[PDB]
Amino acid sequence: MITHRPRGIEHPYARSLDQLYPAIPIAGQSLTIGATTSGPCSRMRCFVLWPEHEQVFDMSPVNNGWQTSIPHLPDQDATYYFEALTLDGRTETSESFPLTPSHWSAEPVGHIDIDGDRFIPDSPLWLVSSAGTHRVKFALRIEGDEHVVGFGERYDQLDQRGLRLDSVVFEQYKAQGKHHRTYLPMPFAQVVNEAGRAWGFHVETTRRTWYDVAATVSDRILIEVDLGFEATPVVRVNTWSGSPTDVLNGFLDVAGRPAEMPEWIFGLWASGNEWNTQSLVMEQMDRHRNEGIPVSVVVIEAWSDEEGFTIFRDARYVPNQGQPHRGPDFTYPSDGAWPDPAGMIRELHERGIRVILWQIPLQKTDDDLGPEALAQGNALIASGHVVKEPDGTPYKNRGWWFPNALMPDLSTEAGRQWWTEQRRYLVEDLDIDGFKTDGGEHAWGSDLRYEDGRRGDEGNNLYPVNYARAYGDLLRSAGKYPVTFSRSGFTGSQAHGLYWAGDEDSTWEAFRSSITAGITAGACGILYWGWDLAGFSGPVPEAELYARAFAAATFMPIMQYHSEFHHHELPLRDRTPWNVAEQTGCGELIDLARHYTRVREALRPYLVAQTRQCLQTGKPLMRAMFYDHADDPEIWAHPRQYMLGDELLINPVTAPGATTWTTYLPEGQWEDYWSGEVSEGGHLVTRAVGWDIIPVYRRVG
Ligand SMILES: [Ca+2]
Ligand SMILES: [Ca+2]
Ligand SMILES: [Ca+2]
Ligand SMILES: [Ca+2]
Ligand SMILES: [Ca+2]
Ligand SMILES: [Ca+2]
Repeated sequence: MITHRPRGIEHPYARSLDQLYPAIPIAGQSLTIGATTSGPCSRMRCFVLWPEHEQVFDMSPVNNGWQTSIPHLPDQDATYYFEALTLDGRTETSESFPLTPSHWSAEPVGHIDIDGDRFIPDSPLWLVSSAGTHRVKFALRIEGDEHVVGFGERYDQLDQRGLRLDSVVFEQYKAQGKHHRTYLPMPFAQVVNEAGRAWGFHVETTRRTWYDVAATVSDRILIEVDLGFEATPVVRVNTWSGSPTDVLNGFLDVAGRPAEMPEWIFGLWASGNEWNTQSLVMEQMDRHRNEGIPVSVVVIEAWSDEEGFTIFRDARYVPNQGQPHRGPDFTYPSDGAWPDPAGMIRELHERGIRVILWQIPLQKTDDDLGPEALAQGNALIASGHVVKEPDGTPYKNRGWWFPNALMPDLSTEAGRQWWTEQRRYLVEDLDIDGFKTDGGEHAWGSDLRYEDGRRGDEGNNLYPVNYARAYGDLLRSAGKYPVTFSRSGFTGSQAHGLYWAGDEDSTWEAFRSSITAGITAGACGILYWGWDLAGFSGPVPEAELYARAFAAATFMPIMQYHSEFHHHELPLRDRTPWNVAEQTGCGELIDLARHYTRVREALRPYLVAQTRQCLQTGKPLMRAMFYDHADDPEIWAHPRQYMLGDELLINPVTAPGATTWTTYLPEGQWEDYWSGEVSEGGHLVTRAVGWDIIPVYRRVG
């Protein structure tokens, strides 16, 4: 048969072979039409039936894909279908499809609800067709000396002026900066002038938005907003003006504010994907203690049966028909991977170490799953708490990873409770302290259905927020702090846990991007941010990168090292200070880790006090220079320096081979953190940078 889906697979940055391009066709522009056949064919034609006449396009094979294209789409409603000739001589015919071309209209088709003096009253254009209103474009005025920071966590640069981007939740495996994508976008930005005054805007939607930040038109920010699948709309844009902090507070009052967290989150976080047994985890905790490099948190990723992510590997039990288990249902074999996980957690707590387990908002369904995982999947479907396709069948994951897995519907309270109740015993009986809520970007399709009533056009970006919220609610209900550790998010994520910068290679450029990611995230209200120090993918980072990264991480909200799965092959890829030292031949790394972890400990009373102030003032912890020094234009030339709370200025050494590093100090007096040497602000200072130094300056109070 012939397959054609006008919107295709709905990958946000890629087209499939069986769709229209653009998906919402526009009169006057080219339209590419694609289709696939299940079997091999010799010919394939596309018939387009306009009101007054017909047209036949003889399609060409592409890479069983077929394609044709119309150079200049006429502004008329039509009908189209495909016809193929199979190799054995059969004529195959598709269903009929509608083609309602849109055009941009300056009529008051809808209303943009917005205040402030930057909105250009005549700029609104509505993309309309006989079928509805699909998107809207409007413009905001920007002045010559203005800088634009926001749109969530960004990996390319601090100031987004001169760039074109969008806000859509997406999984970009590595090189996020190079591709200009992110796991945690937000349709919001603050605009700051060189006199220190600011304004900001928030498009109040969870649908996709695009931004042309004075890239095409030098004095205009062009904003494009998706209006969704059920196409007289009202688009609400919140605005604020005042100091940079007033603008961020305005947004947080609508989005939500960071939650309170326990002190233990500020110690060193240890993690390694290949720690897949109780002995492997404990071997590393024993080495931390033996080397005098204390950890406060251990994250275990490869802890479960790798099928349902609900039960420790090798645990024995009477299987369930998809209902939740309790602590006592499990017997752990002494020769197994986890002989006494309760005992591990108990011993680690006595040593002052908390435990965090990995999760994914997906339920595998494939070929070789055991009866427990298949049952758990069928009970999920049967409960009805699953994201569904338009036809009411369960949504099957369209990504290459976890192919065809189901997605729990975490949009309603009942849905969240059904998924998290399966994990309650981990918190209540085994006593774990939190979860690494990885993923959340798997929902593609504007016509998916959620139990909250929203369709995919709205629910897909909202998904990671609901996901983090679900686990935070579980933890709260079990008497604990809502410590979730996530990578994806959207507006509203501010109120749900902690965040890390995602997956990257062990490179200098990635280190530079990570800094930008943290600062830009802080600027959108993501307070508790961390990253995989020195990168988690590929061969271990060279000694110098590890050293510089470890030092930088020491002066960031969440200090954490992690390593990617590598099939337990040689050589060992853990990002432990000892493994990196072994592999690189640089013994000093262990002393450096000791040195900075000692500094981290001495810094914990400061981090705790500054976090209290951040919650009261609304300011970030990992803080861009403009929050406190916006009346000083020179800050913009040093976008990778940042404040850590009110008192410390941090400037990570991000180049290989540097023996000195230059830092720009704003007005006031500054004190060298390591030597006590006092410098006068308002100029550049050069600091010698042996590996046991990262330029840090404290305001003289
Ligand atoms: Ca108008
Ligand atoms: Ca049972
Ligand atoms: Ca004991
Ligand atoms: Ca992962
Ligand atoms: Ca590499
Ligand atoms: Ca308060």
